[PDB]
Amino acid sequence: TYTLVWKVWILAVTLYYAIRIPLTLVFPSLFSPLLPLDILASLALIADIPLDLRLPDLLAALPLDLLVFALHLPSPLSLLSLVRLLKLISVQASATRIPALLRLLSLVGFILLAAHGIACGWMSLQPPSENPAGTRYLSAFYWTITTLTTIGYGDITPSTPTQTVYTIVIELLGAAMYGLVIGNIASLVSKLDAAKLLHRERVERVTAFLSYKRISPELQRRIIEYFDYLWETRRGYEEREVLKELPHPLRLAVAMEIHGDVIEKVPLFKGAGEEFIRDIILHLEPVIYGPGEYIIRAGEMGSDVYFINRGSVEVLSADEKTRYAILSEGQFFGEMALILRAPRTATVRARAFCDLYRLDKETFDRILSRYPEIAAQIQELAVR
Amino acid sequence: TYTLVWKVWILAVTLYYAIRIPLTLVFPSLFSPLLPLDILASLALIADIPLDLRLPDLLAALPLDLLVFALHLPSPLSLLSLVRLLKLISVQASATRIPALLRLLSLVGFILLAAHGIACGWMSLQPPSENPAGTRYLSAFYWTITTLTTIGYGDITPSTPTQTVYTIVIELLGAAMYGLVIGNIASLVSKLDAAKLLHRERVERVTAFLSYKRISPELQRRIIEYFDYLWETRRGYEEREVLKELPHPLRLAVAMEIHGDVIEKVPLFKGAGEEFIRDIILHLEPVIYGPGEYIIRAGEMGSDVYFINRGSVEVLSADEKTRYAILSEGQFFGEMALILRAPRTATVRARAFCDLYRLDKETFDRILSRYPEIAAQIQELAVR
Amino acid sequence: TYTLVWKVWILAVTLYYAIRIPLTLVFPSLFSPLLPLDILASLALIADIPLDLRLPDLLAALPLDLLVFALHLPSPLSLLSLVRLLKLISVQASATRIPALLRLLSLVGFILLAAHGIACGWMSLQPPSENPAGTRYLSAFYWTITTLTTIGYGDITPSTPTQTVYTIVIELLGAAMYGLVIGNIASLVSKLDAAKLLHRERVERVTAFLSYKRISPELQRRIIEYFDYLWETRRGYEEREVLKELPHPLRLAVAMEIHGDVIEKVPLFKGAGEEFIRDIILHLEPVIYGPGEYIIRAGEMGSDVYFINRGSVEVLSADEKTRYAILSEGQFFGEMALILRAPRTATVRARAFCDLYRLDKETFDRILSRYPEIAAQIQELAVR
Amino acid sequence: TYTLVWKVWILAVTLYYAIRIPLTLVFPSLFSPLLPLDILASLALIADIPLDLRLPDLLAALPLDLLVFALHLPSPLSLLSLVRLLKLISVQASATRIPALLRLLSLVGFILLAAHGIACGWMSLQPPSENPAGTRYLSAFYWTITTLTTIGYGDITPSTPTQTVYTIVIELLGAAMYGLVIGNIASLVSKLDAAKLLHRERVERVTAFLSYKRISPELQRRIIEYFDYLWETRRGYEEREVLKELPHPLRLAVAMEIHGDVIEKVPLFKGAGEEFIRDIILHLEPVIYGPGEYIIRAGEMGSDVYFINRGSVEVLSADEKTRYAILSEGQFFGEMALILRAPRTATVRARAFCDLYRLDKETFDRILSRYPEIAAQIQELAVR
Ligand SMILES: Nc1ncnc2c1ncn2[C@@H]1O[C@@H]2COP(=O)(O)O[C@H]2[C@H]1O
Ligand SMILES: Nc1ncnc2c1ncn2[C@@H]1O[C@@H]2COP(=O)(O)O[C@H]2[C@H]1O
Ligand SMILES: Nc1ncnc2c1ncn2[C@@H]1O[C@@H]2COP(=O)(O)O[C@H]2[C@H]1O
Ligand SMILES: Nc1ncnc2c1ncn2[C@@H]1O[C@@H]2COP(=O)(O)O[C@H]2[C@H]1O
Repeated sequence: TYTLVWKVWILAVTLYYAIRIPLTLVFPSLFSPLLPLDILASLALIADIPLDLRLPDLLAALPLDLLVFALHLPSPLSLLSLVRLLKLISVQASATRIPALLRLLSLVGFILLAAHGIACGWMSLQPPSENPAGTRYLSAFYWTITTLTTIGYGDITPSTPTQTVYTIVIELLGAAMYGLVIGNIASLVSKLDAAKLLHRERVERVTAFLSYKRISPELQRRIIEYFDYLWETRRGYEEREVLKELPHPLRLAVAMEIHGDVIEKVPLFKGAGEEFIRDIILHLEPVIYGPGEYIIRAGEMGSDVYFINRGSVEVLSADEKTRYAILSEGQFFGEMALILRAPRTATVRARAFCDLYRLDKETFDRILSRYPEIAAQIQELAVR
Repeated sequence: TYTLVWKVWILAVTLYYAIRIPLTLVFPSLFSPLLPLDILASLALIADIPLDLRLPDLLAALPLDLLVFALHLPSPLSLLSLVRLLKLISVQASATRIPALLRLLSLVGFILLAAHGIACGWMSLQPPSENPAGTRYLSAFYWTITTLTTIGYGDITPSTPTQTVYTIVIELLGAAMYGLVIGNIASLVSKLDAAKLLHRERVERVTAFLSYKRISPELQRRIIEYFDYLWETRRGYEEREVLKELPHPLRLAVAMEIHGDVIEKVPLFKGAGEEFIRDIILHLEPVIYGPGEYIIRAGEMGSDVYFINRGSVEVLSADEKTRYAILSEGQFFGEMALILRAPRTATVRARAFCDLYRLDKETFDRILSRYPEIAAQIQELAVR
Repeated sequence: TYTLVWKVWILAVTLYYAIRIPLTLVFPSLFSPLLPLDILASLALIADIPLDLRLPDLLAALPLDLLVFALHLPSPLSLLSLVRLLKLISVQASATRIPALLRLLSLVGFILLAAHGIACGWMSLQPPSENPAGTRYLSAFYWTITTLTTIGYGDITPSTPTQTVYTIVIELLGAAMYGLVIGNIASLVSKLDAAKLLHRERVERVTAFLSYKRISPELQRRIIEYFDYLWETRRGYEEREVLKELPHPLRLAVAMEIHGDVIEKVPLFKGAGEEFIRDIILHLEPVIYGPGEYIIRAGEMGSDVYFINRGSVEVLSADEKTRYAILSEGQFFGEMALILRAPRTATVRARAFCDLYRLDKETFDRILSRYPEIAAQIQELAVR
Repeated sequence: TYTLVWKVWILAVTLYYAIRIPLTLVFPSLFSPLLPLDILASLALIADIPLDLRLPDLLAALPLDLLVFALHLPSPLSLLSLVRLLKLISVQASATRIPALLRLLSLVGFILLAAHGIACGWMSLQPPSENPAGTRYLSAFYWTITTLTTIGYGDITPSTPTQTVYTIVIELLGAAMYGLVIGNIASLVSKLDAAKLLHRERVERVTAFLSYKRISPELQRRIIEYFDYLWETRRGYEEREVLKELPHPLRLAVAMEIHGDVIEKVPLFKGAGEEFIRDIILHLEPVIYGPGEYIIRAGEMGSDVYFINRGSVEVLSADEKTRYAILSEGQFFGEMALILRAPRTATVRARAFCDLYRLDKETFDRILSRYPEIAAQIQELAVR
């Protein structure tokens, strides 16, 4: 769009004023050559009220400048020129509508602008000396960053009672600002990148107690390695415990957008209409299995239907001998447990860290009854 | 009322003593013209015990003043005059019975009062010099705020062993107070305005993981925009997960007070007695639907009765053609699913971010059986 | 007992050594008159190993003293005399087996002892001057508390390269200790008195959102006043949500100890055996009702039996007229709903913030069937 | 393995460069005798790219050294020699793949290396003086640790405008680093050893409220002593509330590995196949009972089967007289409640803090029906 360029340009204009207006307060030698750059900035700043898509904007937009330094408006009553900086609140509020920027750019940039302003103010109540403005500005900012950040050298100290009063309030405000921002950043880096901080402690607690006990090396592996698979394939995250709070039509939408891998590639899941993909993809619950891991033994009960998405798993006999075959992508098994109401003849292991989807049984038999075509689709692969 | 004026006036009196009594300790030149303002303050402070609707009040109310400085009661035994400031505990406790004031006014104001008192105390053990009291007070407060806030210039340093002992304990206590208050405020601004801090992180976690995955732009919208609707219409808040802990008669009262919009404007909900509004307004569960969002397809099961409060939704045929009509405020639909025990003929979308109330079915059929009049009221709109 | 006196006396002995041994290192003028007080302390410290009801105790108990300063054991090899202070670990561990003391006395006392020790150490590598030991000790502790607490005056600075090396490590260690303890206390006062901090925020969140909405003044009261009743009678606390984690025999024991008020004062609950008081006092669930609050209307269903412990409640007719009677302490009602299987004729309000116990119905009818005597006890008051 | 030695040697090489390269920048007198030790380090650093099991490694591996100081490559363009230290990111990332090291060695070691580097840099923009390099290095590091750790002596101050500019940015960066690391460590020690910190507060809350009430001394004991048994035998930990998040095959594996004590030592649990130990060891729920604690009275209902692992419990009559016998390790009781469908004749107490396993009943009767052999194994001990 084009309006973001307008926001960044008005931001630049407000920074221009925040750097220049205190300098013009201290140095009346300015504002004489800058009048074109001042009138353009003033017209830009006054041409912003009606763009809604208001007190600070109205207070800053009144043309108090071009008069403060022209009519020369003596110093005790010229301190009302600072009301032009109240656009800081508006721009900080709008900076959210554009932890990297909430408490980072709104804090260190504010600290720098405030430091510049207060160094210029501390420059103002000094006796008129004979030194270059640049080196005096560096010295003033040096003293300012010394007392604002709580260092305390003391090579520059107040001498007049009015400067001693000013240094009381600047000491208080600066050590408040320093402590505030530093404590905020310290409490925020303990929240920054909250995925590695929360998840790694999730691993720490479990690991800690299982290593308080003693566990075999071939079970020490696959524990830290299941956390590694959940750290690399899933990046420290289970899914369902975080997706309850998202609404029911929103679990429908997010789940049909995300679980696009399992559906419309196996002949069961392609061409299966639409009331499935809303009804069952929320019930589509994934699990992860490691290498050489058993699920069923010979003839157990409650053997739900196993939908393999990717990965190859061998099927063998009840014993280790007489290799049957390989089952791989694009197919499924596990179905003649409930449709045939019969005990089972199957043995399963896994080659590697395989992903397999495990859905419940009562909803399965509830929904297959409402659909002759796809229960028949199950049925030919059941019978042949 | 009038008693709050009495609390603020006694607060002013205690501040008056906290500022003045150390000054009279250091400067015996006072207390001579202030005797009217001292007797009125003393009578006001002693006329507060019986107003219950007690150790600090009794200890402060004893007339030790008007004698400490009259009989002149030499300095080592005059330090018991400080027992009059123990009303600080009482006023700080009562300040709750009147995070903007719990750890803000009880901390910075306490810091300022303590700073004044300890600067006056540090003034006390100085050699008698020849300087104005005002500039010496500013210098003493300057050194105090220098060492209390941990800056460390060093232009003013102790010289006598007794002053070196006093500066040990004031250094310890001041750096304790500084660290305490600054760490408290730093940990409190991470709790201050806890709605934007908690909710924005609620958005952050979800957004973070859904953007760790990749989601379509027309589904990137309505996610952040559902959070925007929950941030502007609801201000970052779901309702039921926070209202369990409120008691059952209190969910009755709060819910009948709050959900006054849905009831007594549709002819179902007006004139419907009272045992409804207690029985069902807790079961009145709201949901939000975005533009162009489906709910039902053609003839599904379990189509509960839809109560639309505000907003207009179109009804069309099973296909996109042959526009039926507009359904809008003041009415309802969704009813012939359970009363007629029949499949459905309806298609629904939404124009915008519409609010719709979704209540359960088993309680509905439980309560409609106990009420002939209002099930009949449902029935004419069902039949005609 | 007597052994706690022994622990406090050995604690005093360890403090005696921690204060005195560095002084004897710096000042060899000591240890000459203190030999009785040294031999008694040594015999007390060596007579502590066998009292189990061990490395630091054994390392401290070896008689290296009485030889370090007698044979004079030149200074570079005399630094092993500090191994006697390792009883600090043992006493800090035992201080739990005796937030007011876990991170308070183990931190500020440790800071003070460490400060004393390191000030004496900084005294050790100084050129031999001619000043009183007291004022030099105050000056050394002054510099120490200046650099340990990060103040930085600079009136005392290192001059020799070895003192510059020592001040590097003491600066590092002292600013580590200062930051550690101050951040710990700042994070602990945000946990200190965790009942007012957790509960008041519990009130804050609810109050905040109900005042984000608008609620009537006669419902603004009884909300904050129900929190006041839960803050004064219960002190910010519900009961059952915290007593699940306590085990089942332990809910039996704690509940029969605590709920001694409701039982054995009404004729139902006295003389009722024992298998009740274990079976039902966990199911004894309390609720609180405010003034003038309705529960039932005329003839509703599911009117469980109401056990009033204390407080008087009026019973009136279905309308406001024809006052029936007062029901008060020592009795109960609510019973002919389930035993007679009949609709109800009752109206109830409450005079004030009354406490009433509400138990479930299925367990009630399960247990009354196993007990003829007490269901009969219910029965006469039901029938007469 | 051998590759960890390679990582520690390359770590030593990177530390060698981080200490030496700034010194060679400041002191061109080096690099002349070190050429063998420089060529070996360079060949080691360039022989690390292909060992995957990449921008910093490639940028550091380019042979910019051996030319920077040979061709003498004048000072303003020689600052690109610092790009060799970017292996810090790689080694800090790999330090996790090898709270004692996450935010401890990555922070204090980084602080020390940064301090050395910035002290050498501050040495660089000094006028050429005539002092030994060692004492000047100590003085520079002294000033650096003074301003980096926010102490502020002031014996060494900048004089040139360029040094004043450098001290502005080093003051800012150093007080940022100091505050960051110290606040991080302060917030981490409140998380460090999170077992004693979390559990002791678990004890604190309960103890606090039960001591807000008043509880008998023989019930004050066994409360703190049940927490002591859970603190010494279990180390502040219940089991099931933390093992839900571990997956179902993983509760199978972890539970069969951990609960190896109860199984295969009583004749019930040995030789019982395998589908038990997966089916019931997750349902194997442990409880702890203290001395002299009742469970059943005479003839109650729902007396599940009691599996005693270790400890001896007496059985007596319904009254205190006529001692029956001792029941001890290797056996079980509690079985004729459900198999015989009969009321009970038993009384039980406990000698000490005994561990007993309590499993549910519906799964027990569900699984015993599928197993004739082991229900018969139950049956002979039931009948004889
Ligand atoms: N001849 C065969 N060789 C290998 N696998 C088979 C064979 N016949 C059937 N199967 C699969 O083995 C599975 C075991 O029973 P299921 O119900 O899981 O579904 C079964 C089929 O998918
Ligand atoms: N002729 C019509 N045109 C538009 N809407 C209708 C018409 N007749 C009924 N409806 C509504 O359409 C809804 C679809 O079925 P419901 O049970 O939800 O309730 C129905 C009625 O409220
Ligand atoms: N004559 C009466 N006057 C006042 N209260 C009564 C009278 N008779 C019965 N009650 C009580 O009124 C209660 C209303 O029905 P309950 O089942 O709650 O138990 C009833 C009795 O305890
Ligand atoms: N003669 C006996 N002396 C002691 N204990 C017995 C005797 N006979 C049975 N028991 C045990 O007492 C227990 C009480 O009933 P249970 O069903 O718990 O299982 C019973 C047996 O294990």
